[PDB]
Amino acid sequence: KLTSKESALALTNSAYLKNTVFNKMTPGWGCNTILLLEYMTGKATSENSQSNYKDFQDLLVSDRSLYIEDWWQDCYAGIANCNLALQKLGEFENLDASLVNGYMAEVKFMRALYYFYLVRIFGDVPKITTVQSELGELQVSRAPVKEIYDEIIIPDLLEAEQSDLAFSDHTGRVSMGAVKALLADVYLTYAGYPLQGGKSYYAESAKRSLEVIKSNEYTLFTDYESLRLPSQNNKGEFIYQVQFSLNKRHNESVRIFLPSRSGISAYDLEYGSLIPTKEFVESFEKGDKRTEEKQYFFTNYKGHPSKFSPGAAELEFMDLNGYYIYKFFDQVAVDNTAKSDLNWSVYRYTDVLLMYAEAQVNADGTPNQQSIDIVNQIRGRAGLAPFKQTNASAFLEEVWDQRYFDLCYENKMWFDMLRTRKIRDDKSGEYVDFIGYKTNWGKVYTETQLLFPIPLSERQANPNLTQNQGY
Ligand SMILES: [Cl-]
Repeated sequence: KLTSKESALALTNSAYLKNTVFNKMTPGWGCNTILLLEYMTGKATSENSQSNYKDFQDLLVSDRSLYIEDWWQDCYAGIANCNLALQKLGEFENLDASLVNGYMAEVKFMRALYYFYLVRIFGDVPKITTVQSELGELQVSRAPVKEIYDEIIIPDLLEAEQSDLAFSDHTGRVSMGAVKALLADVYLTYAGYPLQGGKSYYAESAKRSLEVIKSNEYTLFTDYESLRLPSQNNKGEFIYQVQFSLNKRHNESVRIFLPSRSGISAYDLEYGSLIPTKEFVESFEKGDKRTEEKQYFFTNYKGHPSKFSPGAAELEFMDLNGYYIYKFFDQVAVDNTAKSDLNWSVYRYTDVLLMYAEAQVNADGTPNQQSIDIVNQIRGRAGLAPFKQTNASAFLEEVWDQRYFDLCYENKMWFDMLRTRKIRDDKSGEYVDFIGYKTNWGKVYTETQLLFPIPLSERQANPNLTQNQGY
């Protein structure tokens, strides 16, 4: 005795459940799915021995490494939710078609989203759009990346794009802005590596990001504190986010960035699992607002009163003796409650603007005024003078620069590195080839590091899954 709308809404909502994969705690101390996408950039380390940063630092990542199981299983659980949701939504006859059309658009968006993470992380993956009971053989095989894009990701998004979905939503639901942001990213990536689909894919990308700009439904934040203010959840720049709230899931990842066993917080322990490198921090332009104390980074704080005896010096001031990420410092959570209700972004407007500039310059071979203005707005917020253009290549590298500098530690950089096969060198500021890059610790990237391994557990369950080269 659910009404038709309640039943349809529940099916639609089931598609959101495995959004936990984009930021959730995993087995280990201070282990979280977000670490997989930060540990290979060479711009983060760990003070936490249990995070398995070592495998990543040593270039000894294997089918037994952390995170990869969580990413595979939860993305595929999400996809199973979506496939069943879409089958059942199609069987509603009496309920308003417009309402059902919207709901199915949300689910198709989600299926595309899960698969887009899967293909970027693991490469070829099983191509599953049917409910499990209607599959012919459950020992599936990995299908080519190109097929996942052409048969699942792109058609899902193109159909969602032609639906009745609202353009924006401030409560956390999928919106047309989310569809356009994802589809911009899909086409931009399709044009890059591995697929190298053709320049027209840059133009298809630029169309979508431009639609988001022209909508006037999103605005740039004027400062950086908004990225760590719970009151800004689902508003301002934010297009799609993982939802954290006091009455649902708390954002435990806040503790990941805090200096290990330091006592600066209300949490029982700070993890210190994601620490920026000194070399990355020192690579920002001189006078950048982002490197000012307690903008993106911090170097001192005070000991929390629950952690030190009254009159301890630590209560007045503590030098942390290094750079730490302050970008996500939910101050109420850290100082008082130990229950962060700060959302984690999947897409925000700054990313979409830089995706427009990148696609546009790649399609047209020369920046237009909109792209020039985007780079200067992002630079202006950082207290930097406007960018003096010299050529299309220098402009593309400046867009890349602002992606590194503005979007750092937001799970974007690793994906940028894979689609360009370029890594920004901290010392010289030059974009060097991924294959041949030497890290701070003497290790050299090869073709192997372009993908993560298929988890050993999945391969032992299903020996029809091949493995990525080198693993
Ligand atoms: Cl089933």
